[PDB]
Amino acid sequence: EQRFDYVKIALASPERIRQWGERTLPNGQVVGEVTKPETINYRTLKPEMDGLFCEKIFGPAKDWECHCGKYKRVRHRGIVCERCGVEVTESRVRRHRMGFIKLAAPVAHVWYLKGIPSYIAILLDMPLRDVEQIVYFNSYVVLNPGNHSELQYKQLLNEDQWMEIEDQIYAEESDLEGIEVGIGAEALQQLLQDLNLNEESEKLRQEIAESKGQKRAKLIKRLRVIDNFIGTESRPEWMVLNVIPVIPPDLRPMVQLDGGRFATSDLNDLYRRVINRNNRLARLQEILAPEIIVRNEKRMLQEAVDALIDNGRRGRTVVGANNRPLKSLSDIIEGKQGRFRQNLLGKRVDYSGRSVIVVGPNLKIHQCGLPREMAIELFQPFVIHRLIKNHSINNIKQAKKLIQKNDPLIWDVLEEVIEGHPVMLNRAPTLHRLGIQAFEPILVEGRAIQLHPLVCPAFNADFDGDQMAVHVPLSIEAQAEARMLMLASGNILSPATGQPIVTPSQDMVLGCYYLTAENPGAQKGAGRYFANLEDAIRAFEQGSVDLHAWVWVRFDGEVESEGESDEPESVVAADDGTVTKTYRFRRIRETEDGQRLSQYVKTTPGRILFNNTVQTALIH
Amino acid sequence: AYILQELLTVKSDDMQGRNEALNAIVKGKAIPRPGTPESFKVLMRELQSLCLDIAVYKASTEDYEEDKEVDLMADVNQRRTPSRPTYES
Amino acid sequence: LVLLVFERAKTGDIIQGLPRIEELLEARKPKEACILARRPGVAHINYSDDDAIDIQVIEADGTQADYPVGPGQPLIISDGETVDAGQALTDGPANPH
Amino acid sequence: ATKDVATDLAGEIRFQDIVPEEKTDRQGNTTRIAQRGGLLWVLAGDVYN
Amino acid sequence: KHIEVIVRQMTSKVRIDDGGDTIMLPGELHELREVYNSNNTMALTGMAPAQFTPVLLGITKASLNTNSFISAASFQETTRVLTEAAIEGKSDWLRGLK
RNA sequence: AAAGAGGAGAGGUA
Ligand SMILES: Nc1ccn([C@@H]2O[C@H](COP(=O)(O)OP(=O)(O)OP(=O)(O)O)[C@@H](O)[C@H]2O)c(=O)n1
Ligand SMILES: [Mg+2]
Ligand SMILES: [Zn+2]
Repeated sequence: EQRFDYVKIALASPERIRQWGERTLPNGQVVGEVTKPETINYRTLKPEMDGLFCEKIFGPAKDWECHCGKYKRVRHRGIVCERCGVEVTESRVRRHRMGFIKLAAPVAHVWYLKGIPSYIAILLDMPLRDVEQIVYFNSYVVLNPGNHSELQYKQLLNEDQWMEIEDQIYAEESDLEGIEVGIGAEALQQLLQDLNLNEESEKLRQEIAESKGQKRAKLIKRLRVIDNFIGTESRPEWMVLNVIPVIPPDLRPMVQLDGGRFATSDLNDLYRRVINRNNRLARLQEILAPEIIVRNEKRMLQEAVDALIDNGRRGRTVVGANNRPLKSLSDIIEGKQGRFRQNLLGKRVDYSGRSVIVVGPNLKIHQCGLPREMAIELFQPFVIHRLIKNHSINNIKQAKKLIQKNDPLIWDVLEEVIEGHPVMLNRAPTLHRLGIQAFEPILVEGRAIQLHPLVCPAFNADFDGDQMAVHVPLSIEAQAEARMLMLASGNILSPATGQPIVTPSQDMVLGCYYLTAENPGAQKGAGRYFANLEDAIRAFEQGSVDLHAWVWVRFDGEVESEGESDEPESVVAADDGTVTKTYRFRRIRETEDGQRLSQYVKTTPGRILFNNTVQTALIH
Repeated sequence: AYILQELLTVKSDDMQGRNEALNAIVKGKAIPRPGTPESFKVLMRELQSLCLDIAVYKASTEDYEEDKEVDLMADVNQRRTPSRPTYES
Repeated sequence: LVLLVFERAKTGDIIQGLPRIEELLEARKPKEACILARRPGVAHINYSDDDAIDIQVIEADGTQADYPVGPGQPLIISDGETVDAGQALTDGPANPH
Repeated sequence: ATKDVATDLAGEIRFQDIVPEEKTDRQGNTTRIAQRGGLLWVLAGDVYN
Repeated sequence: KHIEVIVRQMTSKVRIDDGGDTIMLPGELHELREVYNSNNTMALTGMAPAQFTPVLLGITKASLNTNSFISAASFQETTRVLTEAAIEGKSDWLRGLK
């Protein structure tokens, strides 16, 4: 059945981060750590050996060819060359494999420090300003009060005050041997490692009851977070980073345009800055530098990591060549141009076209007109299949040559390839589901698409510059759905309100109004008598009667008029029990309290034409 | 639903389903079922780069056995995956 | 001399209609309306001096409520009328919260 | 909306039916509001400052 | 019908006050039917039920309180939603469109 | 066998 059932997200431990980007080789060594800010050689366009584009960590750059050019071919199924360590396989592996960087000093994740709720500050029960001051090397914190009388646990200090306490302790006096541990550094991992979740949970639960108001609510908030860390069995100190993942190199390409130079990518610059700062800090720490220069390097490393994660969230923004900020990892998934709203909820597709639309009368409501140049391109595989199967050619290459050379036979094949295959038409602003519709195409000569006039209001389109897009279904299920769910001859009512949507619109209304109107002038042939509805039409086609004359016609059926009087205007009773009743627009003959014998209607030839057309259309 | 599913996967970025669909159309056979689009995998890698533990899991049918993580970036069928669709032979 | 305070005159048209819909569908706070907070159902307008209108709503048990009216709040009820809980008294857009 | 009213004369002021009212804020400032409107008369003269 | 369908989504929750012993902390928003069913099951033995107050949410506040973090992350405020989901260890069972 | 990589400005059409 299905490969997976659900997705889960959680915090990442350093062990998992290391496990993501570490692989072993049949030698006993392990690879995966990046230790150089180098990408490729300038002389020969090949990657370096331990940089951001290395082949031992991420994979070969050419199919079935190792770095030193000594193993090739496909018969090997996963052996490793024993001169450079490059595995011999396809280059697609460059789209999955990850790396990692080991930091000289711990740094704090900026998502958990600068947020609408601050999770580190809430967990530690300290204001955000104090936590921000401990980080970035602006103050000290008392990790252990010792046997002092004024010092308190988690108390902010200063340089002068620390100097005073240092003078007090270093006076070689007594009663101060309580091991005062005041460390102004990251120093957050130590505070987060001293937390006992169960004891704090019990204490908060006990203290909740004897409280009220805004004092209670705050405590409640803290309690929430704490219980979360018990449900997931996570460690609160995982919010401080010791290892950093590195994205696969095929998602941040280098690109070899510019003739002699190279393209610019923004992730590579941030990674290079992080690596440079880490290497400098490690080298300074190795040779036992004075501990006033090391803290500077630690601060710059923290700022570099912060800029890599989220640019401009905390302090100043990193600026490239021109005064333009760089793109960090959080800018790829954030907004209208992010991954979610641009590449996942909408896409570009194959087998699609676009062109200008003109008006085609004499079409049917389920038909459309397609130019041949577009059709020969949108239906290529079907034409190739029909050329191979019928009119046996040989292979695909001969068919492609025939199509390119424009032999007259391909048009005869295409005329029957497209017969019975629906197509989908779309206009740019799709405000409701009637903006996409399915039609049956017929080939036309020209470069414009022909559209039926009766479907324009649904699309909201007129013929003064608009353009349309065309899509082709492929599978049998898609064709069945297009025929039975979206065909343009079955969309009669509006989903918003059950009202008609295919009414005649602009000139048909004017013609039907002129046909059935009144005209006191031009009354030629008025007063004549007719039988059937066809005699009046036949007399009209001979020019013997006008279009707006008043004539009497023999009609048996239901008739409605305008301003007709329900009262019989005249009644005449004759012998043998017969009665004639004359209304404004009718004349009826009846027997003695029985059935009708005849009925004549006073009307106009245009109204007869309209009603005859309607009646005839409902029998075919 | 089938029109939408075919639009989203076979015609845009299912790197293996494109060639299968093209060759099935040429040979006149049925179009095989799709797989997973590439953009989802790209998004998963980008999210993992931010130190987030996100993965897909398969439910345990029976017994006490825990749910097992599924490797999305692995090959299921022993068939080629070229960059662009081509007419084989 | 003085500073007159008034309401500007605007047109109809769809541009001035959608904001009301957006305000309604977002459950935001309007700038008017006075709502009666109890059942009773006997209201006395009690026109006082210098146009100080105070509505007094009297329960069957004798409660008084005593809702006061503002200077520019029109009334939409009469004297001796029966009113229900949550029923508007002095016009305007009701606060749904 | 608000609109100021100015005068094109210079002289003494008289009230016909306007009835002032005093209101205070939460800081100690006072402003005067016309409870009942009417006519404000300016009588001509020569004003020395 | 369309307006009723839209309005129903914003008048169907309740805010929990001092839940007695069930897993319902004060300050949370829960469906009315779920709370009713939980109280009906719990009161069968005879323990103390929870209190609640009805609320009216709004079109954008109600859509950010969904059960799936994937659909809420693709609407607005990606980073905050993802941070909260990672802290809470949420999972998504892939129900509904989007 | 091969073949385009992104970004930033300015101006237009439904
Ligand atoms: N900013 C814009 C401008 C135009 N349009 C689209 O283009 C149409 C404009 O049609 P146009 O031919 O310019 O004007 P009409 O209103 O159709 O009037 P007429 O053709 O009679 O000039 C709009 O209705 C809409 O479908 C849009 O979506 N957004
Ligand atoms: Mg137009
Ligand atoms: Zn080698």
